[PDB]
Amino acid sequence: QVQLVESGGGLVQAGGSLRLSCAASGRTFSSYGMGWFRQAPGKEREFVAAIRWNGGSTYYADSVKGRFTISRDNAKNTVYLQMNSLKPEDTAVYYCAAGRWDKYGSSFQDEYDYWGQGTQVTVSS
Amino acid sequence: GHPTLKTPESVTGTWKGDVKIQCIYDPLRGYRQVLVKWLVRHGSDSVTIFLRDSTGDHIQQAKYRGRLKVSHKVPGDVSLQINTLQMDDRNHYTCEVTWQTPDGNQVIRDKIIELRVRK
Repeated sequence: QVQLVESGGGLVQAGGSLRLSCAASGRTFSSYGMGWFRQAPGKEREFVAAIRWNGGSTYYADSVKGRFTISRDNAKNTVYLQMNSLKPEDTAVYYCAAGRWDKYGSSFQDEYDYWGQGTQVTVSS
Repeated sequence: GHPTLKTPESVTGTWKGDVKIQCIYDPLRGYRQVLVKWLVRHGSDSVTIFLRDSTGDHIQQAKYRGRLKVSHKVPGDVSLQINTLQMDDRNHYTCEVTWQTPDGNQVIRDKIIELRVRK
């Protein structure tokens, strides 16, 4: 099992950069694809990025392709989200998630069993 | 997509005994099963060890020949059984099912199960 704790959220200027972290407890990390999701005010939670158990195979939403990267420390059982060229429309709560998918379904919320509290990111105009 | 794949997080089998790795789902209207794959982890990727398609079952390695049986009577049960477990069978196994929708398009989903081998 996995308990997920986000961190690194906060205030940031438009055009700015911010790196989110997510600590995953448990000892079966290598069975889990990891993912980042976000939910803005008055809107349904949406996919941002994900990374396979191998720590190198990544997946991105079209809205952050070219701007964001996702990475993963398999020894520390952590994942990170590097954000760049942030816009006001990226303002949301960002969630770390884990699921036992391998290659497929990483963009769908229903493929993740475990979710973090989420952390707030606000991008000022 | 899709019907939900139900799997355990881990399974433990006995050395030279047999084990069944559960991969089961409730069939859904609008999702026709067209492919079933079992894969094992090798380094930074996964490799197909078993394929079931329209021509039946295919074990993609002689080492697995006679050792691999995937359920095929109860619908939506594509569980993997390994006969006579080797210590080298300790691995991360992946169950992968492809459904076809009325569109003709295809939805692939998968699950990872750790296999432990004791004795």
